[PDB]
Amino acid sequence: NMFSLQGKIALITGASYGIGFEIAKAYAQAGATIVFNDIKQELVDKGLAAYRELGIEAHGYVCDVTDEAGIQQMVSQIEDEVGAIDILVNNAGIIRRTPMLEMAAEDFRQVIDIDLNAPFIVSKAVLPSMIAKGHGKIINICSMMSELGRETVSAYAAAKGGLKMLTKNIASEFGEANIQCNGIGPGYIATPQTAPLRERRHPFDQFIIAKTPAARWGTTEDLAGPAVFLASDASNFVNGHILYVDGGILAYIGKQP
Amino acid sequence: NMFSLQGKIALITGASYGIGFEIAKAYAQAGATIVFNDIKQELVDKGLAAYRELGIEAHGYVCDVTDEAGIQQMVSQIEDEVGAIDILVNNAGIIRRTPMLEMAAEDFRQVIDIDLNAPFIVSKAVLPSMIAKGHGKIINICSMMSELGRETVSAYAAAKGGLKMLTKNIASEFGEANIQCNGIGPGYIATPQTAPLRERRHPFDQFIIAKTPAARWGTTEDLAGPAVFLASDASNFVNGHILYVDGGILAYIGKQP
Amino acid sequence: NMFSLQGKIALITGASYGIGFEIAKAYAQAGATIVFNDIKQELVDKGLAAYRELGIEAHGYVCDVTDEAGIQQMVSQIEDEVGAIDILVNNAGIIRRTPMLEMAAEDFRQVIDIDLNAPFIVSKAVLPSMIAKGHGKIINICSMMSELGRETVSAYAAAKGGLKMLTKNIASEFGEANIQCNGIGPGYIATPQTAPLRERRHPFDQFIIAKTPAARWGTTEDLAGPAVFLASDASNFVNGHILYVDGGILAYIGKQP
Amino acid sequence: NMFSLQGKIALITGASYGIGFEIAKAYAQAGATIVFNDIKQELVDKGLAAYRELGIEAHGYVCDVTDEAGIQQMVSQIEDEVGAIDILVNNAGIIRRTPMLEMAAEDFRQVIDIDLNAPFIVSKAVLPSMIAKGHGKIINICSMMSELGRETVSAYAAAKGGLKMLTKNIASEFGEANIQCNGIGPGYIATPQTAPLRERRHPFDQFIIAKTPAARWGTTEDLAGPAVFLASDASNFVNGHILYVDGGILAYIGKQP
Repeated sequence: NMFSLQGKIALITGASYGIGFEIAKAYAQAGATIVFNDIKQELVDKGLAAYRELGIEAHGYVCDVTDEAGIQQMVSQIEDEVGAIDILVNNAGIIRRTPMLEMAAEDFRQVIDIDLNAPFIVSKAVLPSMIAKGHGKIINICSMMSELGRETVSAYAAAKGGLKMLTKNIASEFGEANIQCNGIGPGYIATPQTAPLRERRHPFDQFIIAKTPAARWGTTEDLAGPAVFLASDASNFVNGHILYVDGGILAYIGKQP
Repeated sequence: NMFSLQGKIALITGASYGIGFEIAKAYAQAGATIVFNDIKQELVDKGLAAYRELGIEAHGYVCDVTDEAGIQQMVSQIEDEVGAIDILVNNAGIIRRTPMLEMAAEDFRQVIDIDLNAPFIVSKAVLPSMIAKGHGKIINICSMMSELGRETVSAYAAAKGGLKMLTKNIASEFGEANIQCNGIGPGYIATPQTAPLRERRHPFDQFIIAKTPAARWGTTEDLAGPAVFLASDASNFVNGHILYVDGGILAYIGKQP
Repeated sequence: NMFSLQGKIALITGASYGIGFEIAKAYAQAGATIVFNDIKQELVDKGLAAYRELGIEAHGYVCDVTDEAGIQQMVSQIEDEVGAIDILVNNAGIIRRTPMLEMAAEDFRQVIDIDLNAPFIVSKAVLPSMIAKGHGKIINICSMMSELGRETVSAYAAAKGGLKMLTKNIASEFGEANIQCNGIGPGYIATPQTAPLRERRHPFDQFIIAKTPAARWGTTEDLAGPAVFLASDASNFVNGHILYVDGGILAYIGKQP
Repeated sequence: NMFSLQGKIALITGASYGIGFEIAKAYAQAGATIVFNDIKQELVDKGLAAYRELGIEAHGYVCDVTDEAGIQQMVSQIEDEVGAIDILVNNAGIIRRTPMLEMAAEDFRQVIDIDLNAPFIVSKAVLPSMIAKGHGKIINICSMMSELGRETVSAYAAAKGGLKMLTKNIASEFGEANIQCNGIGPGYIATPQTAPLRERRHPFDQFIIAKTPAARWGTTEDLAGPAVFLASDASNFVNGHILYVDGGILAYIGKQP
């Protein structure tokens, strides 16, 4: 009922694989029509194949999220071919891990441009049709780094701190037009790329368990409920809110000896 | 599916009427078995009648939430008659509006005892069985006053600020036993008791609209999705988190002239 | 100049020893007249002797901070003997470390009463004269536990979370009368009572260093500047603010392997 | 004593006029040697003249804060001519007020580049010498918009939200080298540019008073104490902290009718 996404169209940026692709799966299972983009045709093609393998009829487009003219054209095409976008998930992103004193300004700027400026560009592009149709959701994928810092991730933390405030600002500016803009802030989600950090007692695995009241890594399934919730009519009075999905990390001082 | 409360038993304290009764309705619609208490039989009886009128078979008990011995006995009885409690919503509360310099220490203490100490008492009472059965949810009804102050509500703000940290602490301490403890923080919810403040352009109504990006008062239905979400298996990696349901108030500096 | 406390009278509750006594030293060095209380004459007497040994002419009174009638009488006596109180530091407190399921409600309530209700009582008692004289400062000693939870400190975290909101509320309610109410939130301060936790590489010492960007325990001298700052005319537009003095703990995700 | 800046060199970016120039005045009065930059010689020249008129011997350089190569050269020159920089205040900034749907991506990007990327560039440039000499302060001028959103200031809020996390990250990454990186977050500071908004009862003036417990606009003098505090040895264990100087705005739900 209120948690259903039946009839709704969702654009999840960068959802050819990874967390975005998993959110798309959940959205599809909730009844949503799936639209996504990536920066090259090869990724879009492989993504579409992967969606087909799961029985999901997705719609994939090649576009750089930092390219405003391109994104505007993409949204127009989506409107022609699928329909007006009800839900935007700004998921596309990069991370760099570089000691700040060693990080080239060009690289800092790139992280900011993809992770902060691009969500503005894509939000701006989808908003007119959301406003016109009378309801819209914009969900920004934030981070623990929207709240806490760490050596080597200065650009990423700056971007994610910014993305948190862009969320609150979009909520503020467009709330009156029945737009709800919120964040999802994943904790440590176990993915194949970090499998060596969990090989059997691993120091890093221990660090994560000790930081986490839930005493485990998160999963992509852990993000499905929170993501569908924020995309659904069940959260229509949740606005400008960052929903952290972290097993309690941000609530806990940590497991001490 | 993941948002279903089928088979789950929920204790909502003070749910003979008001916001708690509305949360119970939503929980019942989601499949939950409803249990509640209030401080006198007259309220419990009327509450049960109201639940019956809606086709809800609730279970009502007379207990003061500040009475630990009583609450322990109540929980034991609920276990006998209904089953082990899967979900606790600490909803029972009072508000006093008194200028701080005019507030008797006894009255400040009463607000704290009902709104802060009692949620500890009831949480403590339900936790052993949640831990033993392998999953539990504790949802504390917080407030805008968990974050922001106002003249005349010093005791209430102190209590709700405390309740926010009790939430984070329970999450921290019991997370490893698969307990998720979270908060719901309603904004301004329109109820019959504040109907005169919305009579037609009303100054107070204008103050609320100007503070709120959504440009409206909240409803009890606005709380149903957030409450079911936090009670459900869909939020199993959300822990120690206060979910504000306020149309964006806490995100917004306000509508200026 | 603006950081001077010359001519100002400061009441620091519980300052017969410990962090409060160290704050009093700093205040004395900044020019303040020192007033304090404790619950028994023996502590007040020893405190006064310790102040005299440092060349500080303090004024000590026997009063339980939870005893409103007593505190009202104490404040009246201070006004007679020293002058109207310009600065209140709510420092008196207890900590209990008890697993929540093992904590008697009486003990939870005691922590709340001393650490949360009493700062209200003492604030209420000093405010009329601050308002009448045209300026006042109230500084509440908060904690990392005003933000983060941990196993065994549920009552303390609830109290300190509450104290943070009492701070914001007093700021809100009395700001217009030129009262500034703010918090100081110490991190891990090294004191003789925790000397065994730093004996030489100690696991706990390592846990603290790893949590702290500054890579050290805090000192009481670390709190002197922040405390004098908030007591001084240099912070007259800082209000409702918790100033954390923690070497960066609350800003940092932690040192990972 | 601990609040003194005697012997210390402070770079305040953009301090040819405005809030930065006022912070520089306070720093000079506290004993600091003043260094500043601006983007054109005309501003640097006029700034230096204004400093001379007050008896302050400042050192002015022409540099764009977004120009990394230029900033690196400027810092090297400052080291030659004045000495190693002890304190950096990232003050240079712009604000644009544009409805988000009407804001060109180039303009959004410019706000981000000056207000977020540039503080990274300048921080990076001063850090090696701070680390080598054994102590440094970096103070980032944040905003109410580091926490709250408003229509028309999406780029500015995104930048200031980012700047808050850059602060916490620098604190995290460089804390161990005795760098303290903190924020100052001014509220509504009355400046000549907003004089029409205070002409006599003005609607906007009323909006500000109603939002502010202190019941007044802030002044630049209100920022002097907080700024000197964070630049001084009195705040050596304050790190990763945003010090809001707002008369209580962020603590208060607002004055209701």
